[PDB]
Amino acid sequence: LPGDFGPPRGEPIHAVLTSPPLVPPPVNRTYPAKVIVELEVVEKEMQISEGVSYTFWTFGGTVPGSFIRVRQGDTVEFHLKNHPSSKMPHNIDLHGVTGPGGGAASSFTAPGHESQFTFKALNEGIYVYHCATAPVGMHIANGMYGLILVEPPEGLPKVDHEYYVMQGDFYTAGKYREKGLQPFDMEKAIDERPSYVLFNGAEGALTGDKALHAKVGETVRIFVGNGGPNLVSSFHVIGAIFDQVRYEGGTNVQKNVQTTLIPAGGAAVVKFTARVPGSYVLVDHSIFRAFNKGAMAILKIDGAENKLVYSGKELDSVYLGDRAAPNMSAVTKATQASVSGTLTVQDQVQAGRALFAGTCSVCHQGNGAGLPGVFPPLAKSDFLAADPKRAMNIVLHGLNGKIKVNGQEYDSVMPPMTQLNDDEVANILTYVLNSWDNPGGRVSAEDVKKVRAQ
Amino acid sequence: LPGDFGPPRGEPIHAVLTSPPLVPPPVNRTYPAKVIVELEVVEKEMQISEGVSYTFWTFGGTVPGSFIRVRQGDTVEFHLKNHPSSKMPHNIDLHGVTGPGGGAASSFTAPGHESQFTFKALNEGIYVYHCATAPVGMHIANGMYGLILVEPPEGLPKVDHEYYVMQGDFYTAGKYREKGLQPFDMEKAIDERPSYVLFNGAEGALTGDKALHAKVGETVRIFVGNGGPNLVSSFHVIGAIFDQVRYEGGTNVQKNVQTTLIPAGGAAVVKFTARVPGSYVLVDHSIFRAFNKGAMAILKIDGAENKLVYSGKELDSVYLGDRAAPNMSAVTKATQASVSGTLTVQDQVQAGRALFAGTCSVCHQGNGAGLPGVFPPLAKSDFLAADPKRAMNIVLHGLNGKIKVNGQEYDSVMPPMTQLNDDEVANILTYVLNSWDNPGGRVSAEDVKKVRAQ
Amino acid sequence: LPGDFGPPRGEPIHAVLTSPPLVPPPVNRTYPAKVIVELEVVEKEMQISEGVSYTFWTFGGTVPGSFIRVRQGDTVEFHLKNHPSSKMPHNIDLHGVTGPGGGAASSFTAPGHESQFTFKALNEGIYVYHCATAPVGMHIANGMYGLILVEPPEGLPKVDHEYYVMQGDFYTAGKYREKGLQPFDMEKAIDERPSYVLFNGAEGALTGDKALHAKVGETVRIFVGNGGPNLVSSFHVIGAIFDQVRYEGGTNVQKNVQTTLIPAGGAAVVKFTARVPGSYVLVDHSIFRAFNKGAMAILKIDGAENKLVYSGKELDSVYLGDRAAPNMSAVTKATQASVSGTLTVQDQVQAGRALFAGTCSVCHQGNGAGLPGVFPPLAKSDFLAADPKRAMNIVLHGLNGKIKVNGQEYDSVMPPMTQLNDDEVANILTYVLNSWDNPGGRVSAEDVKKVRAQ
Ligand code: HEC
Ligand code: HEC
Ligand code: HEC
Ligand SMILES: [Cu+2]
Ligand SMILES: [Cu+2]
Ligand SMILES: [Cu+2]
Ligand SMILES: [Cu+2]
Ligand SMILES: [Cu+2]
Ligand SMILES: [Cu+2]
Repeated sequence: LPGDFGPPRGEPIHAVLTSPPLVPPPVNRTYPAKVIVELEVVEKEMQISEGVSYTFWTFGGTVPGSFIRVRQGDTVEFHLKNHPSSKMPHNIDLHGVTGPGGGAASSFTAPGHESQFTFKALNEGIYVYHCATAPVGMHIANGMYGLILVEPPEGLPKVDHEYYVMQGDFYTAGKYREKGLQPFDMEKAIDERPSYVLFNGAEGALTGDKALHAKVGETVRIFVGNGGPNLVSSFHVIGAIFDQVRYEGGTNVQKNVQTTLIPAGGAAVVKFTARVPGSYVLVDHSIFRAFNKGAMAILKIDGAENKLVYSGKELDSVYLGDRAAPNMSAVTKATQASVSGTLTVQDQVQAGRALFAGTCSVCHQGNGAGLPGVFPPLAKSDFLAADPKRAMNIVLHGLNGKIKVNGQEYDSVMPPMTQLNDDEVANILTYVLNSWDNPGGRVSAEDVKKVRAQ
Repeated sequence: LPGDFGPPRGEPIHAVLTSPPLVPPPVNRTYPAKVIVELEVVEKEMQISEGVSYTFWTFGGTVPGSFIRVRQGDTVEFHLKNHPSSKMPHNIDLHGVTGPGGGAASSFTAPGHESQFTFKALNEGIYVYHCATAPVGMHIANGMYGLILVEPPEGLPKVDHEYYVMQGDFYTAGKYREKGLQPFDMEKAIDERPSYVLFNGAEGALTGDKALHAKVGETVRIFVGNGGPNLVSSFHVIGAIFDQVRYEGGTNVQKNVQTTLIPAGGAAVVKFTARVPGSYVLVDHSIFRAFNKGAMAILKIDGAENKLVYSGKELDSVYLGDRAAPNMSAVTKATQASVSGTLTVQDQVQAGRALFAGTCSVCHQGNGAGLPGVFPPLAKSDFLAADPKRAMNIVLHGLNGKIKVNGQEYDSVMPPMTQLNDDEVANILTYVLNSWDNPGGRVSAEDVKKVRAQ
Repeated sequence: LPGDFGPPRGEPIHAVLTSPPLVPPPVNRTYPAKVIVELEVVEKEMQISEGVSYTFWTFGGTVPGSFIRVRQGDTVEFHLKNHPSSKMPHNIDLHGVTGPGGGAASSFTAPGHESQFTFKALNEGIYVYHCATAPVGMHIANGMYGLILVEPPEGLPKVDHEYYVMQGDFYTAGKYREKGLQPFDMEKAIDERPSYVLFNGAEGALTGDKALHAKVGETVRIFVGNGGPNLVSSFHVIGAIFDQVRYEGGTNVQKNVQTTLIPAGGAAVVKFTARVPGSYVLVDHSIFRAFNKGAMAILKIDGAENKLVYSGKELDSVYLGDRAAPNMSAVTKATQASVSGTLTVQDQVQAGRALFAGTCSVCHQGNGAGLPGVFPPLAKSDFLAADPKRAMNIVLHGLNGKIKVNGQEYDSVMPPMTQLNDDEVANILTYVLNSWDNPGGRVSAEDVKKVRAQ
């Protein structure tokens, strides 16, 4: 058999697991060991997007689940616990395990119970693990996946940083960015029609103030999973290249590629060398996932510009949209205040400010000035002030034809923005009305609901 | 040109073709030959799932079609016959053929006719063949695909077993597991929204008593096709690894991977070494295909356990669901009896027993005992007996909130199971009512139809 | 850094860009240069299919955009202009650029404006470029993508021909082949449900009289892009093999494969050696794209047959359908005449002739003779003449059961053809009625609309 390094030696090792996007330290060991892994399933509500809650089923309290790191040749004694608060039974299938179900039939664990099984890690590589409890797709869709690294005996080459990034497709009853506690939607799941496609379990999980970091000159290794359940990632780094891409424990290593296909249930190790500063975007380049469903993550590089290599600027909201900013916490706060019945004008303003970035600013500018004769102003806009209901219709349904704004004719096309939810339209317009010497007041979600229905 | 081994020598060889999942013997030949291939198209109803018929269009009476095995450098005289019973014309495009359409324009064959053409096999590799008759997608969707192996001159390395597995996506007017003769659905096909995703033309074609077999220590080569028409397979082996994966006749060979992407119309040769006993599941790891649409196949390994490698158990219905059992023939029988107007209580009981496995047993247990205070019992259930109509609503629409069953409170969540068809709900509940000291009687498909409509 | 060939030398070079499917000449240079690239965005209506207009957003007036060819180590001074007629702002992200957004944040260009930025081409390879302006998916869906080649310092090996082919998925409000100016459909785009899947921006862009050409014995290199936005191509050549496939600037080169997966946003260089004459079809082998949505392109090889390699015939309409013929200009003309209110019987006849090929001829024959007792005749058909409205119903809804046509019984199945648009049914039936001694007259689109509604 592969991994024939003899019986376990030394002392038993209690594995230290990490939460995304961090990775345990290299094992730094020259002998096979008995490694005890303890992982606890927790079912819990978390925010999948601002003001959007979802009941996740997790390994270790996170999506993806805790990262496990062992050495090829190790004997792993795997303990799965199911927290007493759980409603469902759970189990585990670790890719890389040699044995039926990857552990599944010996890890069935009812709420409040524990199971264990032992396996030898014969297979070096990066591997997905996931729940294997019928209906398996529901469990995976609810977040039950993570990565296990089985190191080669000599260890991986040293790098400056190691990170943990895992894609998933998610299925809510409601549409993208519809607020509230969103149930799992089996119909969308069977159809492979996700409402969100995310890295690390949430919109913005790895953007803004949650970005990954490194410095010019440093090397970064990313362990990249695709939990699925259903999608295949056209995994890509914007503005950079991967030095190496290696799938699972494969012998083949691809070098110097920017775009690489990760199967559902697959995993890869990628390596990046930081060359010039700025934000490097990890995406699924099936582009509507990246830019319409949440599938964007950032590696932000600090250091000196090199004008011989790249003369240009850091990213902003034209490309990154509303994820250029550190966070969109104002949206969470406004949503909470709506639930509580305490939504103020300022709550709406600050939420709308966050959402305006990209969504409106690309054309109207971050200061609402537009560009005279090309994009009309929202700042001190006579046309806006004249008819706030018309403005709700414009956002929902677009606008074309000749108009006059602040004394100048425009004859262009504003696309419809019907995918915005009622609260989003309301908040954005309340922001605009309360900025730039506009007349104030507010637009409510109910106001927008009525226009959308007419 | 490649394959430049000179003119055909020896005697003409009449190729012996095999039906899935078997493969012809290695050619075991050191000279190029003239090989005569005879393949007959047959249109016929077969069961795509238990009690679900479909009009397949086949090469050689099977889906996938008969396997063809030749040597690089051979001259192949290909004869296509179209059975007199056919309604459609058919033809063939063999990947690996050097010439327009892979043979298509010289193989147009009306019902009751024969065509022939000759090609040299310049290209070693495993290759899909398929029908090439407008509308091509309809013909492929109806089952018209198979594999041709063109061996390298020296032959492939010897292995203990060779098998033939081919994925396809299928488009029925009815939903998954809706009984009856199901028409092809062009709308679903254009949308790439299959109702079934299968290996070898049927649910359960390679599970249970139809599993592939080998023994601990043996090597298994699988010729894996993806007929499509539309899907790309995240092809994966649960609980094992592929020693090698080689696509078509490519020079590159990947080694030691578990998950590998097979294009629509693609084919690969994979190699597996049996290490420990049990069931190894071939899936499309776009998971709802594998676990909700039929895309699972089994390689069952017999031999001694090795507790140093894997301490755990063989798979059961928690992972494999209703495909853990040898077969689900009771469902076929009950469906037939419904058609005939002779459906008995026992017919329903036995069908429901088959369907209960996984679908209900994961939580309620195979003996209906549940787990006290966590999953309520179906065995001798006062709550079930009290209101059989309520039980139909529970299966369709789920249940949550505090309930009392057999003297104990439960406060959990049973997900809706609305994807079950009326007959399935009826049969499952009739099974439950006639087991475990429950009160007997029956639930009909019409009963369930009425609840579903209310 | 890679590409460390020193400062730019010689004279600044103004890059000569080419329109698809042509490629600039090899750079044929041994020193790094400063290369000035000028690319202008143009928004314009073009025909996506005959009689189907679409507002494309283009780099250089074409879909895909102009091809850019530079050498690894070059300093590229990139100038993006946005034509004054544009309504939207645009920018660019070039894969292969080392820097945030691949250029995006330094190329924001309002209508009537110009931007520039400079980058060093560190990375050899073939790379997609595309617009990076929110909503990015809308911009890409409207055609804003192309290829840039960064040659290795020594140049690529010489070949006889180089071509430029780029796949895209498109989202119209109307169905496939519905005539008129078709808006972009955001809902279909988010759902990844394209109405068209095309090479080079239009149905038939690379078929018939627009095919790519080479001769027996010649080598052809194709730079193959996948602009997406969303689909992954099962990219395949019918009746041939790729000598080599190399993705982006990857070190790995696959040899001797026929089917290869191109990620959304990916690109590859493929090499083909012409062996025998005829038409070789480039497809996305997710087959309904190729045969139902437009994803077919042709490389036509001229030269001597070699019966030792392939005895058979060139492709015709059985496989290629209505794209076997040089063009379908009659459809464009009939559509225009409908708009103008001048549609004649002959306009309809000639359009219907074009559409009949494949769609009807596969069974009824190009001369309408059918095959006695198997496919009934359309030529001098008593059954057709007897009831033209019945014939509209047959096309839309199919026909089965015993019928008598010209004295002979048929008992077969004609599938429904409901995906045909009203004008298409009308034109096809008007063609049939005005051919083969049929009674003449005409069927209108309004006639068909009424039957479809009943
Ligand atoms: C560029 C693609 C745009 C984006 C994104 C948004 N708007 Fe827009 N808007 C745009 C144009 C070209 C026009 C004029 C259309 C015409 O017929 O010529 C408009 C117009 C408006 C208006 C009315 C005029 C005014 O007061 O300036 C409003 C109120 C407006 N737009 C609001 C708005 C908001 C809130 C947006 C984000 C949700 C938004 N626009 C996006 C172009 C573009
Ligand atoms: C775990 C995910 C479950 C599966 C799968 C099925 N059932 Fe279930 N069921 C489950 C729970 C947690 C509960 C109680 C819900 C609550 O409010 O606390 C139930 C309840 C029932 C009942 C009613 C109570 C009883 O008689 O025990 C019935 C009749 C029932 N379940 C039937 C049933 C059948 C037939 C299933 C397969 C089709 C099935 N259940 C699946 C949990 C789970
Ligand atoms: C093979 C798959 C077919 C294609 C493609 C088309 N038709 Fe057809 N057609 C076919 C059959 C087998 C039959 C007879 C059905 C039966 O019940 O036995 C028919 C019949 C017709 C008819 C009526 C009979 C006649 O006049 O010959 C018409 C008018 C007809 N078909 C027209 C038609 C046209 C216009 C098509 C392209 C749009 C077309 N058919 C395609 C088989 C097939
Ligand atoms: Cu689980
Ligand atoms: Cu798995
Ligand atoms: Cu056929
Ligand atoms: Cu094919
Ligand atoms: Cu643009
Ligand atoms: Cu890109």
